[PDB]
Amino acid sequence: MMYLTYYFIEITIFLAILCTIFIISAKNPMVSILYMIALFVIAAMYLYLIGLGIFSLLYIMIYIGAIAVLFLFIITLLDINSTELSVKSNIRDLPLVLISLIVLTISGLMIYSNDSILINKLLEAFGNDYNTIITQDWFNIENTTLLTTIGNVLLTNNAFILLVLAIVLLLGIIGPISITMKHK
Amino acid sequence: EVRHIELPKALYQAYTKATQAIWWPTYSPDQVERQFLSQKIDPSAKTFNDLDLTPMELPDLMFKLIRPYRVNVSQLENKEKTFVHILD
Amino acid sequence: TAAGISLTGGRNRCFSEWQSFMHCTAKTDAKSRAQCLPNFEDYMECLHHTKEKARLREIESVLKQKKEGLEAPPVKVIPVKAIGLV
Amino acid sequence: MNTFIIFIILIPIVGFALLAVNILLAVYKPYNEKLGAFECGLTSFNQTRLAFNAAFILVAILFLPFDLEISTLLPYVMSIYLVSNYGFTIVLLFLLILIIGFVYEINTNALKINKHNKPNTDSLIYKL
Amino acid sequence: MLILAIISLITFVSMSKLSDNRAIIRLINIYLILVLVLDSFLYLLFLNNQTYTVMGELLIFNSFTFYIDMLIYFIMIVISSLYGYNLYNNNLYKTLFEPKKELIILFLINILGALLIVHSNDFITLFVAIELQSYSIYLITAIYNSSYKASKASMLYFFMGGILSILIAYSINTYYSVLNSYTLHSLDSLIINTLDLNLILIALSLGLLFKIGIAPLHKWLISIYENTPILITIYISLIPKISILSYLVLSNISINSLVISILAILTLLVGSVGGLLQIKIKRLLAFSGLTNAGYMMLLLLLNNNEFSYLYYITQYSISHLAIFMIIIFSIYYINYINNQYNPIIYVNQLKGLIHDNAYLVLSMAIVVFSFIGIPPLLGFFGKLNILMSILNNGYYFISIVLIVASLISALYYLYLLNVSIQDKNNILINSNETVSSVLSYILSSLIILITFGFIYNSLIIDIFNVYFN
Amino acid sequence: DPIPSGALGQKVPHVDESHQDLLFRTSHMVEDLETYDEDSPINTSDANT
Amino acid sequence: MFIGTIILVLSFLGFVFNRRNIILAFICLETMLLGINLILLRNSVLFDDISGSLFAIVIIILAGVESAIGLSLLVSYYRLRGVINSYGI
Ligand SMILES: CCCCC/C=C/C/C=C\CCCCCCCC(=O)O[C@H](COC(=O)CCCCCCCCCCCCCCC)COP(=O)([O-])OCC[N+](C)(C)C
Repeated sequence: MMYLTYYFIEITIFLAILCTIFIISAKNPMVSILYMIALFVIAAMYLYLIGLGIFSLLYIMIYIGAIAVLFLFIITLLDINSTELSVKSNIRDLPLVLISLIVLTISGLMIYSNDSILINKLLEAFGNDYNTIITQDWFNIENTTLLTTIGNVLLTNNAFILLVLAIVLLLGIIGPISITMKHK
Repeated sequence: EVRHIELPKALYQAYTKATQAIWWPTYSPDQVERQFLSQKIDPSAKTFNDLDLTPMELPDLMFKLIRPYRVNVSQLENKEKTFVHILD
Repeated sequence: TAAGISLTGGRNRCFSEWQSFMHCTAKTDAKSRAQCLPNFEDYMECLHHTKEKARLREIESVLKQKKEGLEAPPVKVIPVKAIGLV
Repeated sequence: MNTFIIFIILIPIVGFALLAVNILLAVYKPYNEKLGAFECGLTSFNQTRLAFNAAFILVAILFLPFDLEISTLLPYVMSIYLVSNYGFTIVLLFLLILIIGFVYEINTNALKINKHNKPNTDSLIYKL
Repeated sequence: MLILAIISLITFVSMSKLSDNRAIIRLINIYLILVLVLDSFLYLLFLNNQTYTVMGELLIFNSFTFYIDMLIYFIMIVISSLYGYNLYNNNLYKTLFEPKKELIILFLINILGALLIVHSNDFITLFVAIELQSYSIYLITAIYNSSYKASKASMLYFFMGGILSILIAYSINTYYSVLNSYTLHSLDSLIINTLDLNLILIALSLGLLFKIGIAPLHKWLISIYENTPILITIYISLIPKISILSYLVLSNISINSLVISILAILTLLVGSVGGLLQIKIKRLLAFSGLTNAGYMMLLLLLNNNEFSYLYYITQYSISHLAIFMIIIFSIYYINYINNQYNPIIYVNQLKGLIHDNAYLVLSMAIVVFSFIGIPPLLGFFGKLNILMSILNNGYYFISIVLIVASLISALYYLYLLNVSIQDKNNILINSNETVSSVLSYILSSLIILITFGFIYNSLIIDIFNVYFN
Repeated sequence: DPIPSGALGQKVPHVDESHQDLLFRTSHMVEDLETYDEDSPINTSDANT
Repeated sequence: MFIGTIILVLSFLGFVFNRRNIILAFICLETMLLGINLILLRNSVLFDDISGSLFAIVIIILAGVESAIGLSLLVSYYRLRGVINSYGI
């Protein structure tokens, strides 16, 4: 229990690293799409672990149920050529890959800090050695969950954003028809 | 690429002896024993020649014999341009 | 805007500090605005607990550097099954 | 360890057990003729990918925007009382905008596969 | 008005035949003009620089945004005229310039995205608007799908713009992770002093700025400009640049930034020098756009930039429209049509244009000298205002680099005029078909603005003093 | 008839249908100076036919 | 925030150093967006603030529309050439 169940988040992180590497290294691009589906299941696992199971279900519904399905549909209908990962083609990238890995990872951990000193900026990243104290109160009498609150703000406080999104979806219809259909 | 592993004779003989416990045929301990024996032709024995026969060659036959297990540009692009790929 | 709204439609975790800082900024001007530095500090503290983590690091460093016993009402961890037992 | 998680673990186990039983008990004798793809008893030549119609692409592509439209109504149905009349008006406007796109799709005949060959209707005329 | 036009157009175009295309565009053209002249009076709202937050603080309306919206309307009117009106009535021109069925809708949706970027007061508004404009622009780049170059350009645009959209999204989310806010309005002088936001805000600035193609990420957009149909290129090289630059000017998130200073210098150098060896007209104009983007990038380093930015962007938009229209008009006089999407490709094809149409070459001369910055043309006053702004704020080395870049880019600007005033052996005697009255009047109005607009300089400053102070 | 020069007086091509040949497609050349035109009406004659 | 950050960085590197096929580029785009959303949702939980989750929902909808348009562009590109090269762009 405890040992496994304490490091569930860390396991999801390790699996995510492995899944990304497998996406990039796959011989068949269909296999790459399947590893992308695996990565999305791992992301849903992480979101459940941090308390957002509704986003787990939404991600499964939309990114696997719709986007990955479209991916597979397209690779099935279309003639794709792909080359395999090899030293002759890809060892030339290793120096730049290593420098970029270190620089981008460190900077992506440092952008979150507010300390003036750069080394302290990086050090704060690994600085959660403490547990959060979860406490109760009794001020919420309604049964309001994340989905309900999202509906509440999206339809009232930010209604304009919803209507603009309607225009964006209109684009997602009109555009594909404009460039995939030949009129007359 | 066919995968080859070399193992110590004791370990592999133990494995083959263990696997003899299942009901379907499986590599024998005695076949592991024979793996250390190379073919020895009797100096005085009749051969294919005495039957007026000429054995075929393994290299020439292998492709035919193994066909079901086979794995599977510049001009092609230009030629592809002339064809139709999407329709009504 | 959804600023100030929690995951349940109430006020988010750090709303109080933010509201007191906004009261400060509303009462002052650009020249006086630095007078509101403590409020903003408190706001950022609530957001990120940086000073709290520093203070805990100090206390834990001194705790692990002590062989003398501790005599104070302690904290006890129990299984979720054992909530209310005995 | 509630019933939910145990059931979800148990299903794949049973699938794998049935697969294992089939592997363990059935014979396995591949050979070249058996390994051929079944196409009515004959063999066909390998071909360049078939040219497909655009409606095949369009159904799958248009699934995604319509699916997102439908799924964006989940926050509304979970918040209908809270947003009551204001949000009802807003959701009506949102639906009408998406219906304009449905209208575009319907009037352009975007998912119709047209039979390319049609009967000839020209008159027969003789130059006397 | 814009949203209404988009809805009505989708319905009407759905019920219309491909032969109605130009007619439909004409309708929308006049509609836009009407909105410009009947709804103009709303400028009064912004007297004494009154600012309005709108839509639950999602949008911001002031005199700056109102002016940018008027400018974008005017640009849309000019560009839609080029699709609604035939230059000539012969078969070749029908083949060269025919509007697609859905192009007008894509233009109007892209304009909506641009105007929403300009008015964005919250980061969620900014991201939705940016993706609206980006997706529209990809579809506009792709809609001429018989062209190999256009389809390849659309793919390149999709991928590079997607990477930059991801950079913008990541910037916004880091800002949220530091401040628990999505609005720049929460930034105060005290907050800027207390926290280091520079890396976050510069990441946002760079994500926005690489989307209009500043150096060192300039070649991909220049390739897209070269490889699109010319009437698409006129639109897609102008509107995004205006929207993104206007948002950054109004946001003022990079004041005295060292990184922006260095990238602006690099952009001026790359734009001036890299235009020198170009032989294709659209590549030359793309490097010109890069240099003028560097000029405007300089204004992101200082406060109180509104007058110089508005002046520069207005005169630059006018000149960009004029030069593309002149190139389009010259197609009738060239010997060799390269293809149906880009009828004219090489600068050398303009050789001897003065003997075929002298006043077209006079228009070209005026526009070229405005780009160079000769007084009293509008370009001179744009550059003068920018120099006043940067020297008031201590950017001395950058002012010298600006002078040097101006001199260098003058060479490739003069290339056009130079070939255009040489001699050609077989010159035009007569032709029965006249170019369209509408488009010639529009081009002439642009030329006259470039030539005589300076007469209104002091009047303009007087009005600016009461609407922006 | 005089050879075209560019903005720096460098040699510049003259273009007409000659540059859409067989041996000048797939030429190694920077996009700024490349003259082969894959949308040219003489290379796109039977496309998707 | 570690898992989102690692996913984003590795997806970006896969996109950049992709020299294999165009589908990998599409996938790397999608997964970079996923990583950004993960970072955002963790911060939303830690602040107990609905703004992060609202932005994440909008990100999901926009990723859907972007996928639809990107694949339409790919199909239109395929229509003229009949194949996608391992440099197909
Ligand atoms: C009867 C309705 C007709 C109105 C239609 C307007 C369409 C705009 C289309 C294209 C833009 C072209 C330039 C707009 C002129 C700026 C006016 C202004 O003064 O700009 C100021 C702000 O100055 C600035 O920042 C600097 C502007 C830089 C201008 C650079 C070009 C100068 C050359 C122009 C010469 C004028 C030609 C007159 C011909 C006799 C805003 O003025 P405002 O916001 O208070 O609005 C005016 C009241 N209005 C709505 C009724 C018109």
